[PDB]
Amino acid sequence: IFGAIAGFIKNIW
Repeated sequence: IFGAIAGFIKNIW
């Protein structure tokens, strides 16, 4: 599960 960081970082920002 590597990418949810950019998914939540982009979804949040």
